[PDB]
Parts: sequence; structure tokens; C-alpha cells
Amino acid sequence: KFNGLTVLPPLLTDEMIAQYTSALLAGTITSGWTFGAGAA
Amino acid sequence: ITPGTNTSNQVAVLYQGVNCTEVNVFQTR
Ligand SMILES: *[C@@H]1O[C@H](CO)[C@@H](O)[C@H](O)[C@H]1NC(C)=O
Ligand SMILES: *[C@@H]1O[C@H](CO)[C@@H](O)[C@H](O)[C@H]1NC(C)=O
Repeated sequence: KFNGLTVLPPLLTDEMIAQYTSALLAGTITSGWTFGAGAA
Repeated sequence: ITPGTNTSNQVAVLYQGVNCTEVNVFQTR
């Protein structure tokens, strides 16, 4: 702590990561493979 | 830390949530 070591935060918070895994799930469950290749 | 030219000057002081009271002003995570 006296030593000039630091820990920077990630750009995407765990809240934002959980919103992406939610969108990937909701796309997969409602629309199959289609949201990977065009509109859902 | 700083941004560029048209995006003029305005700086970040890179604390681990430790306050801005050491230094518009906006405390940030
Ligand atoms: C400002 O933006 C323009 C956009 O065309 C860019 O050419 C220029 O290099 C930028 N910076 C300065 C100092 O003008
Ligand atoms: C420092 O900031 C925290 C929030 O990040 C706040 O709860 C606390 O009261 C502040 N302390 C001082 C002395 O400004």
C-alpha cells in the first residue's frame, strides 16, 4: 500500500456483465440461432 | 489521466474510490 501498487476497476461492472448474459439467454430462448445471423 | 484536442483537456485523478477532497467535479468509482 506504501509501495505504489494499484488495482484498477474493469470497464464493464459485474452488473453490466450480467445484463449481457441475460441478453444472450433471452435471445437464445425466444429466437434460436437467428439473432446470431440477423434480426431476432 | 487526460483526453485529447477538440475533446479538450479535462482530467481524471485515478483513485481506488478514495475521495476527490485530496485534490464541475464528479467523484467516480
Ligand atoms: C479536431 O477534429 C478534426 C475533425 O476533422 C480533426 O481533423 C482535428 O485533427 C482535431 N484536432 C484539432 C487540434 O483540430
Ligand atoms: C468520501 O466518499 C464516500 C463515498 O465515496 C463518502 O461516503 C464519505 O462521506 C466521503 N468522506 C469525506 C471525508 O469526504
